[PDB]
Amino acid sequence: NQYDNDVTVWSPQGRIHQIEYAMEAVKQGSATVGLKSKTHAVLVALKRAQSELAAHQKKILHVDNHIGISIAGLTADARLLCNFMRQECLDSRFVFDRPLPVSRLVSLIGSKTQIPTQRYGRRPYGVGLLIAGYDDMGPHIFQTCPSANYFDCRAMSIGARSQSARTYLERHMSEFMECNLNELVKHGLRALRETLPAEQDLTTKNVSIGIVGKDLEFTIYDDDDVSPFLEGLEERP
Amino acid sequence: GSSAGFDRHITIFSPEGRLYQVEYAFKAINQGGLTSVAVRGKDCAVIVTQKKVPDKLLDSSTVTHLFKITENIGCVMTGMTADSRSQVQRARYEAANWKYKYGYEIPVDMLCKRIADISQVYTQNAEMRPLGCCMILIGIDEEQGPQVYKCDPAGYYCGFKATAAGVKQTESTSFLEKKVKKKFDWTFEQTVETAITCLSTVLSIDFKPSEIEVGVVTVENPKFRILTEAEIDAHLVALAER
Amino acid sequence: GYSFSLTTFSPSGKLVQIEYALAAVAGGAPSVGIKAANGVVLATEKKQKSILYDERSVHKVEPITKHIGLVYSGMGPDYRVLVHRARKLAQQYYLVYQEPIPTAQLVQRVASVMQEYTQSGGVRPFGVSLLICGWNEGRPYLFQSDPSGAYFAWKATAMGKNYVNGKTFLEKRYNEDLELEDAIHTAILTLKESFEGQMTEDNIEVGICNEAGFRRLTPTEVKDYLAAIA
Amino acid sequence: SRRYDSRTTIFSPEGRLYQVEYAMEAIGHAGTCLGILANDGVLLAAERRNIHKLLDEVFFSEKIYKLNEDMACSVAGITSDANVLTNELRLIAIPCEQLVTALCDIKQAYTQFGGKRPFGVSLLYIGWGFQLYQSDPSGNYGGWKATCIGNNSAAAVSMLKQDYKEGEMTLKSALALAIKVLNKTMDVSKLSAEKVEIATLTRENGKTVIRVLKQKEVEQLIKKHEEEEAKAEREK
Amino acid sequence: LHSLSTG
Amino acid sequence: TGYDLSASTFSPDGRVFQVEYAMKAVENSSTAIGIRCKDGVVFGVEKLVLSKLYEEGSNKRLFNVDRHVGMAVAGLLADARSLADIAREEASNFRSNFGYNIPLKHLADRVAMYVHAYTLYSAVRPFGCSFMLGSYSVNDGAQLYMIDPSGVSYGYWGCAIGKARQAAKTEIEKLQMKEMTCRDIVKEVAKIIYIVHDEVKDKAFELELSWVGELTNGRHEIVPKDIREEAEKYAKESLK
Amino acid sequence: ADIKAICTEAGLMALRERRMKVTNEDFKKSKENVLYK
Amino acid sequence: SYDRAITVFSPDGHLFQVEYAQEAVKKGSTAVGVRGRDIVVLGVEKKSVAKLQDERTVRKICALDDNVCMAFAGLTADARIVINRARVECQSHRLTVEDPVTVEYITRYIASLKQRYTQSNGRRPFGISALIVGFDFDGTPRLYQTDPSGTYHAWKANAIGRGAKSVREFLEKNYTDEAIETDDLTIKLVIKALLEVVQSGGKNIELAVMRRDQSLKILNPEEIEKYVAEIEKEKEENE
Amino acid sequence: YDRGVNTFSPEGRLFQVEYAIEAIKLGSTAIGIQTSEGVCLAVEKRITSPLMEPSSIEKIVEIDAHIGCAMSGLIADAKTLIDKARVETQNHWFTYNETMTVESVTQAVSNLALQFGEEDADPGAMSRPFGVALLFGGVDEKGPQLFHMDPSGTFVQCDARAIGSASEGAQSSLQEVYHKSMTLKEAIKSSLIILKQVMEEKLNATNIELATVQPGQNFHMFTKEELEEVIKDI
Repeated sequence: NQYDNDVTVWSPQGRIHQIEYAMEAVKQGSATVGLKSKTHAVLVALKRAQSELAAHQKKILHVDNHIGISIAGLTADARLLCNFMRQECLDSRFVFDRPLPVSRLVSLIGSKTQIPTQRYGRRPYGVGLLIAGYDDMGPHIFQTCPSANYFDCRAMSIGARSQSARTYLERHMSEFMECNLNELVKHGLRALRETLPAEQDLTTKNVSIGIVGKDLEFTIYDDDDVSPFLEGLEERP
Repeated sequence: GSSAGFDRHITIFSPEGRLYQVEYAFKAINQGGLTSVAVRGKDCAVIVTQKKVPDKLLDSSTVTHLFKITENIGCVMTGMTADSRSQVQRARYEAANWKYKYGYEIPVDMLCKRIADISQVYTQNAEMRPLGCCMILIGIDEEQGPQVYKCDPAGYYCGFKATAAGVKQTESTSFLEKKVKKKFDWTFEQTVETAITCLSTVLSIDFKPSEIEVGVVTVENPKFRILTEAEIDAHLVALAER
Repeated sequence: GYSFSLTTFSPSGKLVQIEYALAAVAGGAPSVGIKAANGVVLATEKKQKSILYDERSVHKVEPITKHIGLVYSGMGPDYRVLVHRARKLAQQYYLVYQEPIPTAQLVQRVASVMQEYTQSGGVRPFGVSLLICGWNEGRPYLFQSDPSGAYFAWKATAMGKNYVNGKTFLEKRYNEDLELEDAIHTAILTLKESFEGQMTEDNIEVGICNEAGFRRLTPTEVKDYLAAIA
Repeated sequence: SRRYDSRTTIFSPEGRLYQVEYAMEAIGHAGTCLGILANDGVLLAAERRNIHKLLDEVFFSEKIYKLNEDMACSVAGITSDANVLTNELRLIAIPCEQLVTALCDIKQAYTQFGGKRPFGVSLLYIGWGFQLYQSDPSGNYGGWKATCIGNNSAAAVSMLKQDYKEGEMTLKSALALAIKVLNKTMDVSKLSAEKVEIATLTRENGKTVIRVLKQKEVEQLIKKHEEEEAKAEREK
Repeated sequence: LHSLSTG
Repeated sequence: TGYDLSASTFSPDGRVFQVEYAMKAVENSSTAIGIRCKDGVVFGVEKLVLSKLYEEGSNKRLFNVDRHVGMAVAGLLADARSLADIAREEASNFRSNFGYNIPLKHLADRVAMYVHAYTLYSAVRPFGCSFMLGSYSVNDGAQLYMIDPSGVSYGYWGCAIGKARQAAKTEIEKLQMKEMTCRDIVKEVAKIIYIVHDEVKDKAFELELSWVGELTNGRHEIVPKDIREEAEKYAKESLK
Repeated sequence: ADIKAICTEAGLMALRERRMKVTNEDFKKSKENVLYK
Repeated sequence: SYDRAITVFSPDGHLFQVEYAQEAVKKGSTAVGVRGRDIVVLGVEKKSVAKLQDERTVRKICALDDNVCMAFAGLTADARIVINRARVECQSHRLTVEDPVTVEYITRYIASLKQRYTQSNGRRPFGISALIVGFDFDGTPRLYQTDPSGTYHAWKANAIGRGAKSVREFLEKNYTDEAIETDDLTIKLVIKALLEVVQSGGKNIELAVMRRDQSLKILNPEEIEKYVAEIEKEKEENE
Repeated sequence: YDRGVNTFSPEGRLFQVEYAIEAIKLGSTAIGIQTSEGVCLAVEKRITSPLMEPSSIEKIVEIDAHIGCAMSGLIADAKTLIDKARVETQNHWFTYNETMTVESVTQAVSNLALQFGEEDADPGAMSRPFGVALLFGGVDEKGPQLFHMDPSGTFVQCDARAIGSASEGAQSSLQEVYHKSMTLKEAIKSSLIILKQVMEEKLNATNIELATVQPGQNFHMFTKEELEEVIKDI
């Protein structure tokens, strides 16, 4: 308990406990799944409500015309990271008149989130991001961790009880590439269902879907607009 | 050996007036396991140090504790390798700045005076640790002749007729003191042989011309040169035949 | 760098780190400063642990101006830092006033620096006591600046190892009518009482300040003064 | 960094500032300093602790410093912090209360933010009407007619409280009171002139004169006080 | 200054 | 005990324990090797896949700090990428100031000093990654340096960083690297990486191959997929 | 405690002068005794 | 620059430094403020009155402006800084708006400064609580209380310091419209509230009043003695 | 202590953020209700003495002509957030000639939270989170809107949210009595009923604050007569 109070203290096992504690903040966040196909990248987020008289917390944020993220963890840190990424995407347009490639944006955010993990009195960003984008290289799904380490994933899932969604994604990863947009969104919703308890089910209130494609701008779909995606999938066993 | 508070964690005085962090930095010099010996002659100064290459994978051309701070000044480093490189880079920068600002080559005494002034701040400010390295600079002065200066983590510094640093610093110091007591202004070959004999006798290695690095400065050519394996082998054969 | 003071007040109202710096001072080589009628003498035990050390390479008695000199007792590198600070302050005073700095003013500025190091953030007090000798207005000046930044005007004093007995010796061996040469004799005697072994012309360092200014005695002059002892 | 921080400028659970109290404790072990106000002048009588026989006497005064042409001050505590505060006092200098207020503002700022240790120095200010002030490391200052800081300050303050006839004092009576108090506060039964330091501020010819009494005058004062005490003993 | 440091 | 909580604190035995813990962080990662042959340098990385979900190319431990320098990392990948950017900016500054490609010795000595700058103060922690910089040029020749969390940069003929570093070094010592060319050294690097890999322990690794030599005109590039697959087949066959 | 010590020491001063009646001078000496020195 | 969070949330949800500053206030001398009909009265217990103390310099009632004056309780040195800052801002607001500051405005600035010092790096909270009385531009008397946390409230009558609780209890019982009918009755109420805690009597009471369209007037000791005599006389007829 | 302000617990909680969240439970109970007819904000003044003037206890604040805020917890901490809300608003009007969305105001105030630190921070940066919880209520293009903000910077729209000491019981009562299609008068009456059963003191027109933001109309603080009109029922 002496090696875990600061982010600049290496534990004798070669680990930084503050970074792992910040990583646990993502595990405390609500589940979200980001998966891609040959032409599309979609994010499905299970919004959480503190009480039934309060709105469900938004998890999918629009970053750029071709890039959108799903957050898990501290919402204020998520807003800070989203503002940084929006500013970087806007500066790319202002300078090169071109969209910022997703692979080249996640690198900047992983370099930005690494600085606090090495300086005294700073803390890692207690937010994990699932970035879905499209560029000349096709669709991209990236997972950004509080450890400032990012992964280029075929299909990722982060948040509370997200490993069931990881299992579903691993089982059906082979058919993600060739399936159309509707099948991809249904796969994402089915993966997100694995994170729910047995009695709970996907409703329009707690499902948000962010889609980006080759000729399709990044669009976020909510309660009214989620129904065209939810009604297709059958009831789980 | 009393303590009170953080006198063992930062460079603040102990109850008896000791800086334990500086002493630990001194103990850090022996962590490398290498010993360097510098000997000053009538017209030359020599630095010798054992080079250890544990495996053939290591490029032996890069394992060098002999650093050319300037054309006329050389140094041998003992202790932590990274701190040694830091001190070498700082010494090179200070020598270049002295040459630029004053127009003439920096004297050997003043180079380590500046380096020790830099390292004294590390022993007064608590946000940094002292460098766990010891610099031995050798150079030919315009008037004073050969000069050898050891330069320690505490910011202490002094001139030397013959000094040594590292694990075997005290045994080599005793050997060199016994040699100096005979009061002989050694020639270049004699200084090189004395340094090599000191290192060999203290370490009991019977050196090969691949286990030691020798760097010399002489009055005739006041430039620092690192002896090649053939030049070192010549001195080794001369020592062996006697 | 740290912005918080490393020297704080103990519950007994003592600056403990300053006391520990003074303890470090009391473990240094003995130093004796004697103010004669016609000058001041600063003597110190510049003894090395081996013959390999170059005695003339580093000097414990260092000049500050043409008329002011220091000798320390404590830690060598701290004295070198304070020597550079004193020289820089003397240059500032000379540049401002086109006149060599008075001894008292230099002592005050140096003591101000030493005090600053007892209150500033992330630094420890200097582990040295400075004996400062000078000549101003046709009169000799001797001062002692301790780690706390406090300066005292001394007729004769001793610092470092065995400094209390050196002081007691100076009480019974100093009078205001002493001359510079007799002052050197008394300072060498004070060093000899705390000295272990024999004093050669190389293992002690003596400097003197008179109307001609401040100058550190060469080893030959120290040899003559030492032969005067025996 | 947080590990080695002593947090000097914080509040104790009882609402006290421990560093300020410890600085006041440090001053309690300093030399005795007296300040007495009269109708024609003020005086500062400081006990001299630098009484070694080999200590040279070159300065005009040891603990009594001149701040401007109208004011003088005396210090108790760390002498180097006293030098810093007196140099800042001269730089700031002006009415006496304004100077004391500025220096006390600096001292308080050192106890509120910055993380540095406070100035462990208490000051007695005398100036010109004639006024005497006392300032603590906390930056809390107050005017006084008679006051004492340093060693045996409580006993000196009680003696003044009992003996200080308010309003009806000239410089002579105030000096006699200073000697009488300093005799009891100091442990020396004789109180030779070499262990005390008296400076008087008076208005002469429309100008402020701050003069440190010569050792002969102080010996005369001590002799007069001891003769008066012997006369009192003649009653018993 | 420079001369004092060097000598 | 409090002697290891900061990098500005020396142990009573004169060792900075924070740097050693950062080194252990490197020793906890997968093995990356690099061999300097007669006419170039070849980097191989045993990049484990932690899950099948990561795409083929994620967590690339082989970087390009310049057009002629490649970097193989082991340890904290975030610190590895930070140091890769530091080396990239160092090479860019060298080119923008002096006007030519930075020598590998100077790049190693500069990035190593930047690393060492993090091993002195309590305001920062030492980097938790060790990296090898490899390069080739017609004038300087093939060069390979390794830099550890302490900041010690040493030239090498064959080096390995990771948890199987000792076994990899033992396998590397068998090679006559000073005579063979890159086209054979890629096969031998694949063989060594496959040998030191532990299938019963963390399994399902990917072989990340890169090189810089005269056959690439002194340019660090990923080994072409055909050559990489041939080396993979040779390495698999060597395991019987 | 200070008040009780004042009274006890004043009674002690009265005992020193072989008196049973404690005078104001006795209390005055008591205050300088217990509170100070 | 020293940048350390001196005031941090305790796990209980409290700002312990703020509570310690409030305790330091609770160790201060009792200051009582009463808002009457056409007068505002501030009476401060003088703690201990040494005969050698220049009572002019030690004053816990200070006029922030010509229409605003406050009496503090807590650390005198902190209170001096707060008073000086309030005076500087009073002059600035008079320069800008061309109108004397209202009691609400200066009270709000003082409380905001205190809160800023309870939420800034390297700064401990001010250890003083203030009772700020005055008159607005419309002639309405106003009394406000600020605490080290930074929260301020308007009071008909209030007390701060060591005897704050008992004096406030007394004021809750004897503050009535009849008791503030005249200036003399208001001053008598203030003196009674102070006498609930002050032991010796009128000697340890420094009382200062402020009337509409008038500056702060410090009551001389003879006036306070006369008022205490009046209260003592009125005590007998009620027995 | 040893811990810094920006320290993560092993469970992933920001220590100072949780400790500031615990500060709200000592604050007075505030209740905000959003209805199609407007937003009703109520708060208990918690008068601690008959001498204290109730009018000086301002816990419902005019952010702008269309937005009000009710604060709970450390009221002094809420002054900075209120000032930033009122300055950030009228800056949107300065540059775009339009009133801000209530969501935008709440987001701008939320960005202030978590902007605290010890090292590598600006001299004006805060040292601790804002130990206050805010209830913004206003009217915008989306009609009436009520948002809840907590010291973690997490702001979320709420149909009916209760903060403060009695947040649990008041929230339960709000869940029991809230339906989406109800009038603003019903919302005011229900909020007053919920407050009355949770106050330590007895409810009257002096120890509570009531405000309404209705479409068309501006932010309106209820006077004593208006308060007595609705209190006379319950």
